[PDB]
Amino acid sequence: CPNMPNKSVLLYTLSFIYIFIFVIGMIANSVVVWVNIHCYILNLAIADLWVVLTIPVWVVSLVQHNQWPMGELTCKVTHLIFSINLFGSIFFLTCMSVDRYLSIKKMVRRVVCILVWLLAFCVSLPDTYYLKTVTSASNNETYCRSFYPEHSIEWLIGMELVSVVLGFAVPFSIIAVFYFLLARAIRKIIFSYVVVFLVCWLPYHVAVLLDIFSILHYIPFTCRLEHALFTALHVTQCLSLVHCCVNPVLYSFINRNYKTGLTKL
Amino acid sequence: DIQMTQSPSSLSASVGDRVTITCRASQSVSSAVAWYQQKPGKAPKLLIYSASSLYSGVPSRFSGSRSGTDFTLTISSLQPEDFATYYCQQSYYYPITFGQGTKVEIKRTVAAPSVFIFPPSDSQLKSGTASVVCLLNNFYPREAKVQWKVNSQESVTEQDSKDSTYSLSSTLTLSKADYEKHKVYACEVTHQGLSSPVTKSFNR
Amino acid sequence: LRHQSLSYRCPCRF
Amino acid sequence: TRVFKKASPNGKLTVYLGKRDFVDHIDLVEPVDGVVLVDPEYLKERRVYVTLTCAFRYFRKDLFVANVQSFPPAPEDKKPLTRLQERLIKKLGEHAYPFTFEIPPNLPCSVTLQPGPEDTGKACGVDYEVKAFCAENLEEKIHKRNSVRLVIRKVQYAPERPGPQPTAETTRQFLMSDKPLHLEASLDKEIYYHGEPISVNVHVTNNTNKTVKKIKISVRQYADICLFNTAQYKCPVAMEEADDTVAPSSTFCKVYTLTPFLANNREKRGLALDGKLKHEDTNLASSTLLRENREILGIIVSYKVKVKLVVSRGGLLGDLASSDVAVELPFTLMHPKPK
Amino acid sequence: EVQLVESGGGLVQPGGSLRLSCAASGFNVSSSYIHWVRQAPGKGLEWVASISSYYGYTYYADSVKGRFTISADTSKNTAYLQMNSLRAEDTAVYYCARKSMYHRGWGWLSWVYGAMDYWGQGTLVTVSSASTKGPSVFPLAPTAALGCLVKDYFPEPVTVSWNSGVHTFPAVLQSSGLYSLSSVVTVPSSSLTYICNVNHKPSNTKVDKKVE
Ligand SMILES: CC(C)CCC[C@@H](C)[C@H]1CC[C@H]2[C@@H]3CC=C4C[C@@H](O)CC[C@]4(C)[C@H]3CC[C@]12C
Repeated sequence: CPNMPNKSVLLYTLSFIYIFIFVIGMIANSVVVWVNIHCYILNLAIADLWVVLTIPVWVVSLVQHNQWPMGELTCKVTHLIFSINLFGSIFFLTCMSVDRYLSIKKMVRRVVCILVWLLAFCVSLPDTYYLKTVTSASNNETYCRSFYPEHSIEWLIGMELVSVVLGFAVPFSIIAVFYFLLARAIRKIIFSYVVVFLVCWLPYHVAVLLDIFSILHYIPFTCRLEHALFTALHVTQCLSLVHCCVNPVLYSFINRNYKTGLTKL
Repeated sequence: DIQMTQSPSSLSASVGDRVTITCRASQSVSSAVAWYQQKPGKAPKLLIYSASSLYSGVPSRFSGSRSGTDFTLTISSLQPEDFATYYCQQSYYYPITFGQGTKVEIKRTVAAPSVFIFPPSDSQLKSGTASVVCLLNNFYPREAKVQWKVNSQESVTEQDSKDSTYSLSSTLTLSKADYEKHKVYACEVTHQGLSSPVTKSFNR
Repeated sequence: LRHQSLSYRCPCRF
Repeated sequence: TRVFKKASPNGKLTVYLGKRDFVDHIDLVEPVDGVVLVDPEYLKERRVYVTLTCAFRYFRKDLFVANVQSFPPAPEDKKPLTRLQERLIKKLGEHAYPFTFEIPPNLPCSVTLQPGPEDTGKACGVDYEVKAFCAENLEEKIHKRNSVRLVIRKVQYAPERPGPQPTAETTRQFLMSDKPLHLEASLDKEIYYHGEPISVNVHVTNNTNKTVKKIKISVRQYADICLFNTAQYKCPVAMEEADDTVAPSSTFCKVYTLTPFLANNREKRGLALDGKLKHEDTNLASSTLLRENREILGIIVSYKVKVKLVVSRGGLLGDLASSDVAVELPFTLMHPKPK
Repeated sequence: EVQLVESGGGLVQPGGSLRLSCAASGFNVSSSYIHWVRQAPGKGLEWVASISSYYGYTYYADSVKGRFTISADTSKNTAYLQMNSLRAEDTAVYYCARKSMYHRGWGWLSWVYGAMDYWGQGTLVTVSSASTKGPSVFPLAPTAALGCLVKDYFPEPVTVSWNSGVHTFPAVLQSSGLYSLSSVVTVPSSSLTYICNVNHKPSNTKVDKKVE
């Protein structure tokens, strides 16, 4: 397997894209957190703020050819926060869809959202549990990755199933159906919502799905396939993180955290 | 800082006399000058504001006018109640500043002061000092000078009601040991209404 | 949902 | 009556207004009317228009525009003149002509987001501006020196007739103790003024078994810049933390005071202040008064006093289950339209 | 109606401090400027301080640029002019005034600091390292004039009586620190008994003197 010729150029281009994304996010996420301090929307925004705050660490890691100079605790905390917040946002999208459907509760909201965060942290805990940093014996470079039990490295399949089965379809179906019903009842932003939530996240999961199919040796091994998958994955991830910024587009984004002579008659 | 060149320092006017008080702002004011009337003891009662606005309830006789940086307050028909000081006050800038005040006394015929000389009583000498007193009484206007011949404090009373006259008392305090050295003590008073100075003298 | 930077790409993972 | 005048940058066109702030009575927004004097010697563009533009700045997305044919008198346009404009024309002569606008109702009020201390950019928030420009056609480029701009404000004054006293009452039970915790808050009147004291009559009946550690009173400012998107954002403008405590099984009543004023509301940029002309100091955005009940494009302002009861935790659920209790009451923070 | 009540004035030695309180009623301290203006004995006005509560701004005169600490409380709707290190010159009859920040147009003309429409009564404030003392009375004998001299008294005021042509001279602060004054009367020499009675309340003292 030769080395990728234009890996550095693509990484730098997507790093500039990540810089734009991180600036815009930090802005519009710290802004939302400060300013709204709906309840579910508030929880979602608080969640997304952490992902955005962690974006710079991921950008730095990408800049060094996916080498993690920071310590093991840094990678653990960053990955745990990223996973927790991403899952929390994904789930609260469906939760808000359901709440909007029901409305057209005070004792409900608080317990419901605490339970949503409970699920968010629980589902994401196993990933961080086995995360560790190791230095390549030959490449002599540091990296951060998960180390599942040797006899059941089953764990990968289960985690992927949880990521995809729980991730995309479960929200998407309810969200699309409920917003179609809302459109039938009725404004235009409604359509935007649907498309956004699809286009933002529909790609990566599909790409993720393809990754699974490649891990199970269901496709012939070729360098061009690997290059295409690598190019698509990071672009899809950038489009996903763009969700952190476009979420506060259902509502305006206010950046609150930033000669005349007097003659007479 | 800014200064107002209010003038005259003091003018005497009769009932119905047209009084005029200038007030030359040392800088470019923008019609933000206010004028008061501080009767003795009481508090400044605002009269005019913005150099052209008559405050509510104030008599219409008061008139403020601007001539660039020369604000003039005019009392067309003076009345008895308007015998008090007046202070033009610029509010255009900070710190606020007032004029020098311009008392409006009463005008009458010029009458020379009556002079009295009071040798100190023996009581103070027993105490250990002496206070030679020269008194000017029933005189007008306040202009009157007094000198001592062989540390003097003067006090001019407020204008009397019946006659627009005044009284002044100059008392010079001396120690008995040093006081006794001089034998002849006298005070000489000169008033604009007096043809020549008048001197009253006495001996210890 | 480990970011692709943390994701390890090699023929074998187990 | 000082008529704010402004000649064109090269002294060729002069726009004279009558005022700079316009009262939004909800039912009718007073008209922006003025006059324009043109110098024939320097006047050869052959046509001039005066345009009133309402813009939201954040990226200067406009929200409204309306133009008047300043010169020559449009043959189709024939409307009665206003007192200000006709008197000013009589003052000047026959080489000047009027322009009278009519703002459409249900538009954003002159709300400015507070400028940053360490910033010099143009103020955000909606704003109205009259721009007069000579041009044969609107497509013709508008040179800066051959055009003038003059800012104005559309703003609202406090409602006249007082409304009902906002009294908010609430109850909170718990699994451990079936006894209810009753809470009540009120306010002395229905509409407050900027920098006026606000009385919060926090009454409690805490028959429960937990402990009350503190009490919080706030005047949270709810500003919603409702574009086609329906937003709503929060910014506290006053707060009192009274350490008054009601231990288990205690009945309470106390009046607290809170005066929202700009003195301590400077470091926090972006707070909805009133419309500014250049930079003069202004007060907290007067509460918006939406008609009836469309969500008007632009900024809307509201205020809610949010009484709170910091209740202790513990027991079967320990500190896991938060026992926070609160009650909010909407009021109005506008300016006393002077006599 | 608008009313400012001034309080907190009295004898204080040089280097001491007082705290004038200007309780505001009929208007909110937040929506106006509150000024303090001191007029010294036998002198004109002298602006001292000014404050805007809503915007929390303060302006001070040159003579008190640091020694006075004006502030306000909206809860009690009052202004508080602290006066630290009151020096001898500070002896004056202080006044509390204000300017309604309400423009005749829309809300506030925040850039006028205009004429101080409403003035509080204003209380005396004294600065003198002199302990309370009663007066001393001395006679003065020769139309013939006569009088009685009341010297070395403190603090203000002092009362005098006889048993027409009776005049009193405003007390003049002696270099020592106490005050002094006198009264006189003129009577024809043909009729030349007249008793001068001097009283002082701050010390609850009285004296009678005979002149002839
Ligand atoms: C920090 C920076 C990057 C943020 C910039 C955000 C900009 C691009 C946002 C803020 C408000 C947004 C607008 C809000 C509402 C609408 C109406 C909708 O029917 C079409 C999109 C449109 C017109 C949006 C376009 C994008 C927009 C202008």
